Amino acid sequence: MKFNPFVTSDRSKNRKRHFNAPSHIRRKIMSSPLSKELRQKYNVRSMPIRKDDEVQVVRGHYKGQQIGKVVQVYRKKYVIYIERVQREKANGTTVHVGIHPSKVVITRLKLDKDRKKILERKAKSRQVGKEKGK
Amino acid sequence: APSRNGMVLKPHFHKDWQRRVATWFNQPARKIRRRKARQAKARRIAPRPASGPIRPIVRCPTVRYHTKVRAGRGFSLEELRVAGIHKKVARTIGISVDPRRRNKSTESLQANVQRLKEYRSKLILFPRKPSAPKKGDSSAEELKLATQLTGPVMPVRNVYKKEKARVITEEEKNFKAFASLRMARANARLFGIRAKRAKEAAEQD
Amino acid sequence: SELAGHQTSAESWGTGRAVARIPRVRGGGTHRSGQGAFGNMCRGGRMFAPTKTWRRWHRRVNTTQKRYAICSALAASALPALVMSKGHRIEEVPELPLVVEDKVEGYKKTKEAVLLLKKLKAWNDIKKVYASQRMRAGKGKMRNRRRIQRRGPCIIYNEDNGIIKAFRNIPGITLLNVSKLNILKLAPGGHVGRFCIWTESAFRKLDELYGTWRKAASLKSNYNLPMHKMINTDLSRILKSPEIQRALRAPRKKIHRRVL
RNA sequence: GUGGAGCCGCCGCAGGUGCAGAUCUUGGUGGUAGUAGCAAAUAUUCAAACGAGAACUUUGAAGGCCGAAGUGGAGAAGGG
RNA sequence: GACCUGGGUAUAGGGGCGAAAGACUAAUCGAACCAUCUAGUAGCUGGUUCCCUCCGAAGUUUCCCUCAGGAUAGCUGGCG
RNA sequence: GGCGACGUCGGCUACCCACCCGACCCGUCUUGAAACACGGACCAAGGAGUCUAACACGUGCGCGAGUCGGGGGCUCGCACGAAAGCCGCCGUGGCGCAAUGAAGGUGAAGGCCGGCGCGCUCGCCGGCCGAGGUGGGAUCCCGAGGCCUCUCCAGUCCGCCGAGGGGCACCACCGGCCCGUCUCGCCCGCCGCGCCGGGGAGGUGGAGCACGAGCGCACGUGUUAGGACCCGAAAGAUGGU
RNA sequence: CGCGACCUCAGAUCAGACGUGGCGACCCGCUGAAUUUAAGCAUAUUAGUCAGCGGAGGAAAAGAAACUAACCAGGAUUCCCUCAGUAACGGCGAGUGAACAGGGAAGAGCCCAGCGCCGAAUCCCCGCCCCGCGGGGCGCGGGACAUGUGGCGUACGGAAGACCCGCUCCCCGGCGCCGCUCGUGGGGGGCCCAAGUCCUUCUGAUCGAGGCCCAGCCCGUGGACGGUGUGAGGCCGGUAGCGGCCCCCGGCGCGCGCCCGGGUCUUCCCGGAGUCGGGUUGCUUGGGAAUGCAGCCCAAAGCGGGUGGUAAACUCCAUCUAAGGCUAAAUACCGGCACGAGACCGAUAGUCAACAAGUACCGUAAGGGAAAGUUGAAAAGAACUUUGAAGAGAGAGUUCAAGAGGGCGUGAAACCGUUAAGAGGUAAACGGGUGGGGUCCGCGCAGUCCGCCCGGAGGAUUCAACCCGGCGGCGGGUCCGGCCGUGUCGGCGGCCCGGCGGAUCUUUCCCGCCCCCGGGGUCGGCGGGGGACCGUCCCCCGGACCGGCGACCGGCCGCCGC
RNA sequence: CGACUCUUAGCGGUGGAUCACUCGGCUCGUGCGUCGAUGAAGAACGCAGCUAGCUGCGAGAAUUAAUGUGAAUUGCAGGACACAUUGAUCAUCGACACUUCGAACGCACUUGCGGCCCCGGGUUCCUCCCGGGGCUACGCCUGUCUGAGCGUCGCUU
Ligand SMILES: [Mg+2]
Ligand SMILES: [Mg+2]
Ligand SMILES: [Mg+2]
Ligand SMILES: [Mg+2]
Ligand SMILES: [Mg+2]
Ligand SMILES: [Mg+2]
Ligand SMILES: [Mg+2]
Ligand SMILES: [Mg+2]
Ligand SMILES: [Mg+2]
Repeated sequence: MKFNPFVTSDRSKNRKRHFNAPSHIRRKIMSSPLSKELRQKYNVRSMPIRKDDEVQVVRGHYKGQQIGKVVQVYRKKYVIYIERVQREKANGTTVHVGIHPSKVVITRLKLDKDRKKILERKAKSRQVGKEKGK
Repeated sequence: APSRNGMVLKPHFHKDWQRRVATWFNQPARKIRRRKARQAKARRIAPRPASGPIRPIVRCPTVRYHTKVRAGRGFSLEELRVAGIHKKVARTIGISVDPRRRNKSTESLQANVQRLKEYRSKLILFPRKPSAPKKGDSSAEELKLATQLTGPVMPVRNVYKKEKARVITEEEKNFKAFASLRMARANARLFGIRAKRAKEAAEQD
Repeated sequence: SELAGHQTSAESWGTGRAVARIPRVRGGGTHRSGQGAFGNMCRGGRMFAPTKTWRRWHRRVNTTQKRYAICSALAASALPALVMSKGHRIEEVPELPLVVEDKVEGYKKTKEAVLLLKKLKAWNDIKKVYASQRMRAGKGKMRNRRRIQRRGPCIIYNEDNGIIKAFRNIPGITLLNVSKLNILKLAPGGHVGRFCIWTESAFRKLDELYGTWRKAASLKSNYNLPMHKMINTDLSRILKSPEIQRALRAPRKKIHRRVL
């Protein structure tokens, strides 16, 4: 239950802060869980999705053990595009159908200098949660 | 517009009264506000007591209320003079001073003087760095509490006398009657007239 | 309705011109130019008797009736029929004023809360609260209350030592202090008899907080508990008493139907 | 049967609580009705070209009108 | 010709201006228009939204700048 | 007791049609509307007795000669909690518990017994008590008598019971008391003997007394003030273009 | 005649500063109607409100008595509850209508002119420097202000000087830095639980079912929102005196700057003018033989003046010290910047405005001022063929669905096309009564009864009766073990190691004092504490009843299941 | 027979009601409570690769620097992916910049007309010669400089 009297609990103001979101908040809210192999090696739960993560889809019409990299992350439409899941048009041109990153599981991160520093900070802040149990 | 047996009424709603309405919806919102104006003042001060200085014993005016005891404004100069403390040092002791108050009784003079010496003997001061003029050792063994509440020495304490039991004697069950009221009530109003007839027989020769 | 719908400049057309005598807006050009202005009839008009924010929202109840209802709200939570006929599944639970010992007030973690209610056989009422996890019927959903829910047991205590944190994650539950009880928690909906888990030190304090009929309440200055209008209240025993049925006539048990 | 995401019973509570009319308000649609009417200042006709398509466009010829206080040729105001 | 007319400029609401009609003053003139006071007031027109059960009238007395209205008595209903 | 299979049996509605009878179109003001009285072409949605204050009476609930925290105050910093709880040397105050008079002011207990002062149309002392009396008065109490398988001896009961008794609420009446006035009158009192105080007896004025019933909350109805059930002027004012 | 000073004044694009306008919800100064009410209308009421005009601020205004009071007296202002719909005003009609005590919120006080005193002991500006950061100075030398009076000590509660007497060495800011900040100081960022497990439905799941005797997992985290549909666990988040980061803030201790108070007596000092007040005239107020304010005229006093609510003269008493000034808090806020919420409204509602709304558009202008939400989960927005000049079709295709095809969710009625059925010279429609057809349902069609008991016909199993084992309940009983209710008490028991209550009592207890001759007298009390008594609630032994829905054990009866 | 008319029902159209949704109100509350000559509020104009509006901006014009963040913006193109350079984007915002009118300020408001001072080049320039820069409103305070007066007076002749 919410106790902080400075953060909302109404329906209409939480939606309005969702669809009018700034694009740096919008990478935070488009996060996806790591795979069960990979969340044990990094002891971190979920990550904001970027451009060349290997990834597979866990619910929807296109799902099931189809590791294949993302290629384009629309923040404005809250949608990643993955290189394999597509759709033929009536014209015959093939287009990417778009799926939301909550319905999607990272199977290989793309590490750079920053994705070390994001994982290490998200992992270090969990041992203090373990140290509280005294 | 009237009817059967009812009241004849003067509602004062002939003026534009919807503009000057005051609705108390913030009144719990302000009662929890001026609690915080007391708590964050009480810890703001010191171990100095909350609810301000010490007030005098003061009897109310106006015959309806003259039988009771109220807390006043300040002790004043006459009562400060006898107690021995200076008139401008008194408000850093914690004693409020009301210089425009008069003492014309002596019973109520000595009541607040007894009140004010009783206060100073249950007061402990803090010297800055411990030289202590007119103050002794460790502060009453850390002063037995921190901060007081709603009046230092319980400022109303409206007290009455015992007057246990007597035996009804002669000259007491005989005299002091209703007639002594009515005669004293008449002698106050025939007083100026009868002293005018007295002048008339003095100019009579 | 804020000011009014009276931020309109408008007059009646008055005379003939074959229109109603309602005020019409001024000007030309726009659609809104010969239309019915303020009055509780018009598209864009002013409502009938616009609601005023100085309505008497709040009600006084004199405090011996508040304490009358709070003695009647506690005494019905000891009768097993009234507390089970309000729906609280209290079949398997033992003795109806449930009192667990005062060690329960220092629970600090809700695993200890859950197996407590399981071993007091009161989890089967919390599990009923998960069954009423509907969403709201009606337009109250868009006014940010979307889920309706049954209220379950209420745990009533004194000297909170961490107990408030262990039980509040459990749904449908209530924690109220035994110094400061509440008619809105003990009798939800106005119906009497909510199931309650007392603690020892809460349960003993009731004797000094409402007083028995010999001695008044100690923590309440001038309150003694309300006397009865009936002493013996099972009148199936009174009407079968030998004092009553020595005095009666006889039943008159023909029918004497209509005679042709 | 349509429809596609919420809703209802009982016990109490609370109203911006139920329409046929107010020459009611706003919106919609009929009959009248394929009806009244598309009649101020004399007037058009032949061929051709372009075109899916011509009483009305362009062109050629004929017939006419404004007739120099113009239905001609230029401006101020206004329009932009 | 007490001629006509363009532009410039002056006069503003109980005020303008009038060879005088109470004419004219932005389609408005026996006192303009726009906004507010204002949801002005009406003893006077019009309207006044579900069912069933039970009871069921009055247009007369007296006073009123009273006669299209009200108070008052009578009739009516409900609680007892 | 009798009758009948793959198209028949039964059934009804917002189905359609026929026929006989009855039947003018609603709303409205009105003595009277189908009216040659007014409003309505048609459909959809909107649309008019509200809310606050005061008061009256009924009703429901808590306490009850009292009642009431509404204004503050206290409780760890708590979603719900702008809630709830508590105070009592926070009951100040409000209404009630006492009326009357313009006012100064005054301000609600009688009846019996025994005796005495001219038991004088007037009273005085002591005791008993204690809200007077009359007529009705639900209810309750007493009750001669009455009612039971064989006759005299006893028990609980029940029903009937003429008559008698204590009488609630309440009504009518008579009497009493308090306040204002009015007439007639006489006596008493003393922080001081007076253009001082107190009392009497009869008659009238009062929203009084005659063993308290109010207060708080809620709901209902009615009246009023408010825009006040909705809609409606001809006007008036300020300030501007 | 010249020159010098000073006073009155000018000028300047002088050096350095300042004011203007906006916003105006609240606040301050003026100005100010009428509609309306009185059933008419003038005084009155509306209303000192609307409009007009000027000034501010985060609050403003007020504010330390020329007060209230009339007694045992209170003691600045502001706000609340009362006082109170009251005293009073009023064609005494309609209507209007304050205050003081009292209870609270908050509480805080001060300064000048004057009278004297100190050799103007004072301030501004410039110049170079002590020496500095983020710039302000106390230090240095010049130009002004200023004696027509700057600064110090002083203010009505009195003050000053000189005595005498006993105390005493202080406070303020700046600078560094360490130690904390009560919700645990503020601001900003980026982080911190647990299923996407098995079956299953579906266009797609957040559905539905399942997880050992540890309750499948987390929980200080089951607020919420978004995700192909309803999500504690897939994702933001939310929980937590959770963690880590960056900046900003209030306050301890080294170096500047400032620094004799109090009591008693004696002597001296002691106050604001065209103001108070009076007249008259307007307005205003509840203010009435005038409450306030303003004009004009007259115009003071000094044991005075003002007030003391009925005009005046006399008197006594009370009370305050006017015509100069500052001041926080409690209070107001429908404008602003940020926020939270709701028994609210749901696109004819709610703001005029959910959208390119103060927008299109209208008026010369002031001003007026709308309409207008919805494809789908995802554009996957209908390629290609074909007819036609094209709109527009017919096929094909996407999608769960085009019966969602670009104002596209659902798609009502009025109105219109069509097909089907029925009918038709007293305009249609309706009431009542049957009839004929039709749509459709139910039975299922000369095939309808259902369970009860008994005697018939063969079949198939096992109890019953009876007893024994065995647990569990029903009812009665010594109230036996426990048990509690109500009156009676006692052990005054626990009263000093008992609770509360009492306007019971005790002038012998105990503490600070008054009344008379260092002491004393109960010698009568005062402030406080003690301990007896009474009233009620807590145990022990007896006794009283019922053992009442408070119970268990034994034994009895009769049920029951195994 | 057909047509016409009427009553029901199906189906199609007209129309946008109902229902379900809601990045909007409305109400109450809390915290702060900040404009302007150092040019505010407002107005006008302009600015995007393809851009009319709304929104955002000011010739540095759909944004610059910085800090935080750490791979997008997206209707289509285009371009740097460099990030153990400096790093896309977005938020924050403390540095810089901010056309014209407006209290509006040289004077007028007609883009009308100046006046001094200095600068880069032309008469190597005073006496009105191109561009640029600075200055020039009113009120008023303190001070300065200049000086009016048969104002008052001094010392003089
Ligand atoms: Mg909200
Ligand atoms: Mg609904
Ligand atoms: Mg009719
Ligand atoms: Mg006028
Ligand atoms: Mg400001
Ligand atoms: Mg619509
Ligand atoms: Mg940049
Ligand atoms: Mg220049
Ligand atoms: Mg000017």
